[PDB]
Amino acid sequence: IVCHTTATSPISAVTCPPGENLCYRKMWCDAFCSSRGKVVELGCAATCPSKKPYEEVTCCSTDKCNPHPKQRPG
Repeated sequence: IVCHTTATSPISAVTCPPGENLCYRKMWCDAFCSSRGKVVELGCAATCPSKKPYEEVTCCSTDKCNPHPKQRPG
């Protein structure tokens, strides 16, 4: 119960796994930064181990912090 956005696809608030709040947000620019941007990771995987820099990354835990624009209305 925390991130209410992505995290393994479009998700739906899920909030990734347990951890009891927080959601490791990663990805955003696939890797081709060829525009758009709907292929992220922000899905938590414990207690946001931080991971690495690469493309995009972060770490929140205040209700959410891993959304994503564009997306798909279906």
